[PDB]
Amino acid sequence: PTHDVTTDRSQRLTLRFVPVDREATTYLYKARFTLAVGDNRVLDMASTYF
Amino acid sequence: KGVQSWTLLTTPDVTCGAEQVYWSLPDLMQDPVTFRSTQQVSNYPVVGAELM
Repeated sequence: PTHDVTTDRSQRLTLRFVPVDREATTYLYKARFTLAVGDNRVLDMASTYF
Repeated sequence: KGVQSWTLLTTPDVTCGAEQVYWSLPDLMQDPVTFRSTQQVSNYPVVGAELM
């Protein structure tokens, strides 16, 4: 199929998120991200992985 | 030219002051106006404040 299947603008296929806050406790490590799916870019959560 | 300029005399107290305690219940009360839900051990959305 030619149309309506894939864009032609600039889109990062895979992007890496660096944590915003990271607190290494005595026996655990908590890292918080702010993943921000852009506009008109539907993201499937199955592909995410730390 | 003495400590009167930048130092103040006061009554000694063994309590060494009375700081405030902050009570936070995190998952019961909705967060107040300008608090955001941070699961840091330190920061929790306070709900009330009292002297110790």
